[PDB]
Amino acid sequence: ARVKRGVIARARHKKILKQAKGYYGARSRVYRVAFQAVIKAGQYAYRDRRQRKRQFRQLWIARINAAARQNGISYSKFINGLKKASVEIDRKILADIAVFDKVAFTALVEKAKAALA
Amino acid sequence: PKIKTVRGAAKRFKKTGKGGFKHKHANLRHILTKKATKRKRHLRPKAMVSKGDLGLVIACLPYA
Amino acid sequence: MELVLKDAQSALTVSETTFGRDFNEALVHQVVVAYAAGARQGTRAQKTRAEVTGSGKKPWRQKGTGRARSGSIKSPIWRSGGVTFAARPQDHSQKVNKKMYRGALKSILSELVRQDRLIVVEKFSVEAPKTKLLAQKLKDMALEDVLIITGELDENLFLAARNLHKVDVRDATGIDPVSLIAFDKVVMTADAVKQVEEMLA
Amino acid sequence: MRLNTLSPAEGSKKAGKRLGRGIGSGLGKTGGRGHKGQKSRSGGGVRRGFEGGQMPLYRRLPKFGFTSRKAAITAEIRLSDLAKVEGGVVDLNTLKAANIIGIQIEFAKVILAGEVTTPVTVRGLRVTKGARAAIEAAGGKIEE
RNA sequence: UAGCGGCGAGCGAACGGGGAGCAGCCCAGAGCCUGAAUCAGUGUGUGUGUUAGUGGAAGCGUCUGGAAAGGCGCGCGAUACAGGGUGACAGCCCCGUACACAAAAAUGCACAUGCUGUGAGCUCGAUGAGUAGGGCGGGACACGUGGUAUCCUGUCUGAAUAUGGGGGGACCAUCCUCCAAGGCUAAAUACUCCUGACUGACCGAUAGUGAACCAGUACCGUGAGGGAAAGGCGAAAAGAACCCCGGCGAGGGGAGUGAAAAAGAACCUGAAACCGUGUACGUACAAGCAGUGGGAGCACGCUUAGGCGUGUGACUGCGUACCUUUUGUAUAAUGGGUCAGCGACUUAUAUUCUGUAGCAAGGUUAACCGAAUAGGGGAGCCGAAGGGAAACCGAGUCUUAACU
RNA sequence: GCUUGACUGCGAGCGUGACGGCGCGAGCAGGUGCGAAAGCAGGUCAUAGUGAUCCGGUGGUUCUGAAUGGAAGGGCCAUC
Ligand SMILES: [Mg+2]
Ligand SMILES: [Mg+2]
Ligand SMILES: [Mg+2]
Ligand SMILES: [Mg+2]
Ligand SMILES: [Mg+2]
Ligand SMILES: [Mg+2]
Ligand SMILES: [Mg+2]
Ligand SMILES: [Mg+2]
Ligand SMILES: [Mg+2]
Ligand SMILES: [Mg+2]
Ligand SMILES: [Mg+2]
Ligand SMILES: [Mg+2]
Ligand SMILES: [Mg+2]
Ligand SMILES: [Mg+2]
Ligand SMILES: [Mg+2]
Ligand SMILES: [Mg+2]
Ligand SMILES: [Mg+2]
Ligand SMILES: [Mg+2]
Ligand SMILES: [Mg+2]
Ligand SMILES: [Mg+2]
Ligand SMILES: [Mg+2]
Ligand SMILES: [Mg+2]
Ligand SMILES: [Mg+2]
Ligand SMILES: [Mg+2]
Ligand SMILES: [Mg+2]
Ligand SMILES: [Mg+2]
Ligand SMILES: [Mg+2]
Ligand SMILES: [Mg+2]
Ligand SMILES: [Mg+2]
Ligand SMILES: [Mg+2]
Ligand SMILES: [Mg+2]
Ligand SMILES: [Mg+2]
Ligand SMILES: [Mg+2]
Ligand SMILES: [Mg+2]
Ligand SMILES: [Mg+2]
Ligand SMILES: [Mg+2]
Ligand SMILES: [Mg+2]
Repeated sequence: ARVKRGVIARARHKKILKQAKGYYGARSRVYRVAFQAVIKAGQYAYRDRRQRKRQFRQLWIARINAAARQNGISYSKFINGLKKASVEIDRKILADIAVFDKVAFTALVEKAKAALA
Repeated sequence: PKIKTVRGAAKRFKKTGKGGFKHKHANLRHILTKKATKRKRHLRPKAMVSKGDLGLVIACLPYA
Repeated sequence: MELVLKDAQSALTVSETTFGRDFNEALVHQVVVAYAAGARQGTRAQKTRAEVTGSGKKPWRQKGTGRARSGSIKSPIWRSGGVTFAARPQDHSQKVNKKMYRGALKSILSELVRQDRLIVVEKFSVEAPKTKLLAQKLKDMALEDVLIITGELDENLFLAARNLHKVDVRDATGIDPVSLIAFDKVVMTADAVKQVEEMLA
Repeated sequence: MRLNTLSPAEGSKKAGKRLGRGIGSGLGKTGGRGHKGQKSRSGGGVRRGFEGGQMPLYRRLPKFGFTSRKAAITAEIRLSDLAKVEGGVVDLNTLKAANIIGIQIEFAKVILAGEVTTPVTVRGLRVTKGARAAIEAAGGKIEE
């Protein structure tokens, strides 16, 4: 029962090579190089599924601080005021409001200033 | 082909009823006079192979 | 335990244990697999590094060339070299215990009775040695793929069926477990039922 | 019941290990052999009884005993066997006919193993006490 | 297993049983009986086969298609549906196959019979000498000189001779058993340079023979010797008339052939590395495993608007390859220029454990026979009893004078 | 002072060792010594003072004894 390996080997190589589209040089052409670039991309992505959550929160907070600072209060005091005011609007939604609804944000700031007074 | 029994081991061990192995004790061949009577007496009966060594003996005695 | 002859009002009593036992698939599977292993002509070989024709000369020296160290032009790593675990002829046959084979035969026959694949007749006679006469008989009995099991080899019947690919005519002693499973229907003469019952019991 | 509806019993056909066929299998690379020793090497492994050069047990311990040639021509017989002979009599020679004892056994002994439920005559054989009583308790006639 | 064994590594019987197949004869001498057994050749007759060969069944219509054997439909033969071919897959087109037949000539193996040679049958005799055995040295016997029988003999010796000798594992005695020193002998057994037929859970052009091909060639080597690579147009050559560019070129474009030339001989299919042309997007103030997450803009499609799809990817967070070997490697430690192909835990026998199946205090047969994967064969192996160095005893045994 | 317990067969149970093994041990049987007796004694206050197996040697032991009776050799016990 002799088994030629060409058809299954070609597929195994093509799958990786398809995953390596857009990569520079040997990284999109050569299997030995391509397989290492695909695995690395996977590792980075997996890392980036977690990293993204940290980055987006980092962005929201800087956006909230700016608006809050614009409206008169630091981020630190602002989130404490919303806590003591029982407000459970998350950082994703505060930062959307800071950009798109500046008067609604002002209201959330006065509520925080109130619960701190 | 057939496993070859280690002939030297076939001359030192014998299989007991529950699969164990009896063997004659060491230190009773010669230099007997400086050894206490009591030490010689306990060496006269056949002891059983300990757990650590039954693998070696069974390996050597396949047709036992 | 009883078998209705398709062509008679009369029935034939037989043993429940041979025609009425349960279907043990595992035992049957082991016996059908052994039969196929027993049918293998295990005739092949390859050449190990020793059997490849060529010299034992080192192709190049061990050290000083930047080449990979080599020792044999017949190394299995090398194109034209030997097969690492080159095949030899081997017998693929298996031991079937006497009782396991009879046990599977009894199981198979019981399962043909349960599945109505066993037909029983007083006799299965073709008069002259012609397919045309037998093919009519099997078309009148509503049979296409069928193993005919007679007690006695009828010369006319073996010949008349030889050119029919889906028909095989055997003696009671010629049964095998595969042919009982392989054909759609099994037709057994009354006297063949007697022989098989005595064989197996 | 056709040639494509026949399975083996579950648990009857284990896969079979394949070494050095990749990471996922769990037997890839070194294929279960670990790293860098005699045992790793192809055809690597010390012989049976080698204990690293320490005087091994089979030679550390003394030889004992001799083999009696008599024991090989001496067979024990169970009471269960006394019914397996044809004719009620139990001689050394009719025990050979019943494949109880070897064809080269010259001495035979009936021991108290199993039960005899028959009148049996035992001739030219030896009989244990316990065995002598089981024979006598069933119509037995032991004859020296 | 018994044994042999620096009692190490390892070597490894026989007795006896089951089977295959069996076949017994002659000389060492005389006489009566005489060619009466027996193969050997060497003729002939009759059968048998080989070496060439003969016949050998039965199908049309329609659909697709370059082409039908394919589809559909309705038929026919089959002791032939083994196979191989034919413009795609044919029981019925072909070659064949089953079955039936066949030899002028030569020849094989069997028989019958004839010429020539060899002698049985009877009767009474005869019973293999530098031999057996021994010493010395060696070898062979499973057996390493060991307590070592037995066989062989290089050397030195050297009997008895049927009232006698050899052996029965030191040796002696007794008992049994055979009769050396002279020979022949079929079958069961071994093998396959070669031939024929058939088969294959064998390979299918880096495989399989080294060699599918003009291969033991080319080539290397003083020589012995070493030793490649290299298969495929098409159904059919129908292998591209003729015209045009070009050097009466190479090569190409048309034309024509063909189902296909996107099958044109550098020819089935025609992957990958590698190299190019074209289009989209980005890129000339920008620093690093070149990705990843975010993400504008642009291009191109979508959606009846809809923050979605594809390609590109400015800018930005994170981010020093893989393997190996290591306490530890971005490591300036090892290996890899790349692609493709090949390239490594097998096989056989033993043994044990597990699972699973069968039978079960019984289980199972091996060789072999063959009613051939059946059935037969139970010779054997394991298990149901062990203890003891052993005799021996025995559900107990050993130990000890005997055991709390 | 008297003596040979520097006894023989065994040994509940512990300890210490990967193993080989080493060690401690009441008590039992037999026989002994000391002591009026209870009792003590299976070597020395203890912990070092040693060498596996093989191959042999010696003595004992009718265990085995390659047809059988023996023997050789082997085994077993003690010791080298
Ligand atoms: Mg000794
Ligand atoms: Mg090859
Ligand atoms: Mg069989
Ligand atoms: Mg792991
Ligand atoms: Mg390694
Ligand atoms: Mg290491
Ligand atoms: Mg290791
Ligand atoms: Mg038997
Ligand atoms: Mg032999
Ligand atoms: Mg013809
Ligand atoms: Mg024809
Ligand atoms: Mg000599
Ligand atoms: Mg002689
Ligand atoms: Mg006689
Ligand atoms: Mg003579
Ligand atoms: Mg080749
Ligand atoms: Mg190819
Ligand atoms: Mg070659
Ligand atoms: Mg080649
Ligand atoms: Mg031209
Ligand atoms: Mg092509
Ligand atoms: Mg091309
Ligand atoms: Mg710029
Ligand atoms: Mg740069
Ligand atoms: Mg960085
Ligand atoms: Mg290092
Ligand atoms: Mg280092
Ligand atoms: Mg690091
Ligand atoms: Mg560098
Ligand atoms: Mg270096
Ligand atoms: Mg490196
Ligand atoms: Mg390198
Ligand atoms: Mg006492
Ligand atoms: Mg001291
Ligand atoms: Mg002695
Ligand atoms: Mg003798
Ligand atoms: Mg004797």
